Amino acid sequence: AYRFNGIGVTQNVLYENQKLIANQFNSAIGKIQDSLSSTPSALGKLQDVVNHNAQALNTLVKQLSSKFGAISSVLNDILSRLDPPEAEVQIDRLITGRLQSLQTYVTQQLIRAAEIRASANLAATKMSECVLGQSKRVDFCGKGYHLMSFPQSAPHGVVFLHVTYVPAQEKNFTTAPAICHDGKAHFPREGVFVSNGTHWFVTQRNFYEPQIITTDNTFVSGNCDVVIGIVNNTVYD
Amino acid sequence: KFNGLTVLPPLLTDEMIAQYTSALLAGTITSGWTFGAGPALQIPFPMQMAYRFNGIGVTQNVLYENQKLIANQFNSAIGKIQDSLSSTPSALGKLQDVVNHNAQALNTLVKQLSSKFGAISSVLNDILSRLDPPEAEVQIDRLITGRLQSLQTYVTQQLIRAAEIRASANLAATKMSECVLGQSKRVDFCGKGYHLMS
Amino acid sequence: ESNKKFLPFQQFGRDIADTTDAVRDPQTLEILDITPCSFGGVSVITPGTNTSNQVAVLYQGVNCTEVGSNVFQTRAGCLIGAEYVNNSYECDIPIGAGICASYQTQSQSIIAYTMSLGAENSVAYSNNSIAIPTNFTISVTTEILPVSMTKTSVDCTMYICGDSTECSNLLLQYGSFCTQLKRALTGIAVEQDKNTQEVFAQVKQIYKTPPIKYFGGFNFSQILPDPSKPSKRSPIEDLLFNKVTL
Amino acid sequence: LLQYGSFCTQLKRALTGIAVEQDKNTQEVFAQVKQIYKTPPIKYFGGFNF
Ligand SMILES: *[C@@H]1O[C@H](CO)[C@@H](O)[C@H](O)[C@H]1NC(C)=O
Ligand SMILES: *[C@@H]1O[C@H](CO)[C@@H](O)[C@H](O)[C@H]1NC(C)=O
Ligand SMILES: *[C@@H]1O[C@H](CO)[C@@H](O)[C@H](O)[C@H]1NC(C)=O
Ligand SMILES: *[C@@H]1O[C@H](CO)[C@@H](O)[C@H](O)[C@H]1NC(C)=O
Ligand SMILES: *[C@@H]1O[C@H](CO)[C@@H](O)[C@H](O)[C@H]1NC(C)=O
Ligand SMILES: *[C@@H]1O[C@H](CO)[C@@H](O)[C@H](O)[C@H]1NC(C)=O
Repeated sequence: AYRFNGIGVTQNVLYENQKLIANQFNSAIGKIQDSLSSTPSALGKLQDVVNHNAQALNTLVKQLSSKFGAISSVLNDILSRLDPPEAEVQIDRLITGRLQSLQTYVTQQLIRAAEIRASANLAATKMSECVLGQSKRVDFCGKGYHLMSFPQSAPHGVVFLHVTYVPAQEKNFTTAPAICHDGKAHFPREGVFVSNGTHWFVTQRNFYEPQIITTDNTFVSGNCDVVIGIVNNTVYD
Repeated sequence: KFNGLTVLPPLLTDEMIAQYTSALLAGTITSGWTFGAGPALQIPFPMQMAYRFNGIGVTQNVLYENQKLIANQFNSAIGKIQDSLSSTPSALGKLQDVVNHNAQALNTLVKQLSSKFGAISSVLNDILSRLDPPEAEVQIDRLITGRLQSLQTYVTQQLIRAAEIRASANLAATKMSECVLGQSKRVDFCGKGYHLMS
Repeated sequence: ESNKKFLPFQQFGRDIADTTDAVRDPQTLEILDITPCSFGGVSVITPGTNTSNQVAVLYQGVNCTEVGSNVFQTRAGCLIGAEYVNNSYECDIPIGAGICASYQTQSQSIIAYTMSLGAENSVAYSNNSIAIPTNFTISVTTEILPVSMTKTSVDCTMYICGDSTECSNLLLQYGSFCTQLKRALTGIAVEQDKNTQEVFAQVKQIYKTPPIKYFGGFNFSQILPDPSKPSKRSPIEDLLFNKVTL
Repeated sequence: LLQYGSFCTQLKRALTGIAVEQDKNTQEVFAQVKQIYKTPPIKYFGGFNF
């Protein structure tokens, strides 16, 4: 209920709908395992790391069979087949090629590590801001109005489960900016003036809950001849 | 069209990006921030702007009693933007730097093909038709090594540039999500002052 | 034929890239332009082998005149083996400037089309009408983020020279590249450890859930650890660890 | 050149990855909404000029 108050909805909305909210949360949680299992490419990001590492190691190992312009790619035979004063010419090319391969591998590893560090920093910030508190940044902890988040661990990574509030079943209404009464303008404290067709109420932000217009949910602060589009009606005391 | 170097077209055309921008503008004009968290809900524009004024910490009657002045100020500020963009010569240097860097890199890679790297000539066709097989390999090897080194340098530079471009794109996406689809309270994140809209 | 104004003493021609692009015929004084012959790359578009074996071929940046019956000309080149239709769908296989390809039953064949951005909508703006919701929905979404990668170490002498003393003595003459390589790899490994340390070690206390699992009707069995299994992992964690496999 | 090894495969892989990331950047930045909203024919918004 505190979180509902945080997103802009009163507590009685939750306290009168506890069972429905619990059932919706339970069903949404239950669907998560099926959603994860059914999708084949659900965890591609975590598989790409293993694929890249294996490919790099395999290429580095496979590079050992190149000759780079020598009689053979094996030092043991050259040592036991030639003489010292002429083996260096063959050895130098192999040395150069293997050094170049090692340098290429190291550079690629550094370039990948930078991006991995950036992703880890983003994950740490998300864990700090969406799990240990409630966020107001748009589309930072899911789509909708953020309520809470739950972490889970995965090979070489983390998984976040975001719980969000989504409005539904909207309706047409007629509205006015202010209400004129006794030559005085009236503005809503929090909410908006609404009308079903014959009577005027004041309702809250993201949930239809009409109330009788009273001096306890409005303030006067002005006159009736300045606001554009003002509608005049009685105000109860 | 160079020697083995080709440029590929982007998947999305300019018209499609313009359509996306127009859709975003229409949504944020006719619905406020509601369409960014669910179904789009209609609301008159002055009511939405009074809501934003209430968001920054000012009451609604301040706006409702000064509608014409605020509209005139907004219109003048919008009108000055085109003149400000046109007058400044280095207004769009960030976007020009990308094209300049790409063109310079491609030109250097193409120009590197005329070096000899310690051979009789830099053209394979003449060496093939001027020498014999048992002695052309000595000349060919140096050219091969030099061109391989040039290609490796170009690829490394391209990767290093792509990393920074990706970072900038991520920042742009975050800004679009937080300043356009909603109202931000972070200081100096969506302009200087108290943020209203983008 | 060349429209180039050659001075009576020049013979060849060059460009910015410094390559030949014009020449004069020794027998008949006439300037001729030289252009490279057409070349390009070939791409193969296919669905999964489990689906079908039909393929389409895209020649990149090539006019269709130079190069089964159905041939199409896109700004990305020449497409062979696919049919173009007006029907716009969500993109399946990207091709070029707003063109996508898919495997559709129409029977089954490969079609090419223009991608669709979305469904058209128009909200009814007006002077004095508003829309207010009357109900809500609770949604749960997932996000996946990598943290760390594998830590590796390399020995210079064993990789390059194995156990050859002469090779080691020859390599010793080059310099000190291996020290730099070792330093880089060690730094990478230390950063890899630090990433997980920063991401996961957020709290300084080990809190424990109460024995009774009642929280006002909310069910948390899918995310809380399962004591029955030895590794003490939630069912979702079990699924995640089973899915990702080398 | 065939005797040297397999550097060209790595070069091609790097360039392809760069291109795919280049497409993904614009896809993430611009494709935010799933509906194509249209502005009303009458361009009056309480005195604001767009
Ligand atoms: C609100 O009014 C518009 C215009 O009359 C209408 O198209 C829309 O369906 C209405 N909203 C609902 C939820 O019916
Ligand atoms: C609007 O509210 C009044 C107050 O109860 C009610 O009498 C009236 O019937 C409502 N309008 C409609 C169309 O129901
Ligand atoms: C109340 O509103 C009606 C309609 O706008 C208007 O004719 C009338 O003069 C208003 N009452 C007063 C006291 O001005
Ligand atoms: C292909 O060749 C024809 C020959 O008339 C030409 O008209 C057409 O423009 C060429 N296509 C492209 C893409 O240049
Ligand atoms: C798309 O529709 C137009 C309508 O005139 C038609 O000319 C064109 O051939 C169509 N495209 C096809 C059938 O691929
Ligand atoms: C909205 O109100 C203005 C008065 O500021 C009026 O001129 C305009 O016609 C109204 N819109 C419609 C659709 O009548």
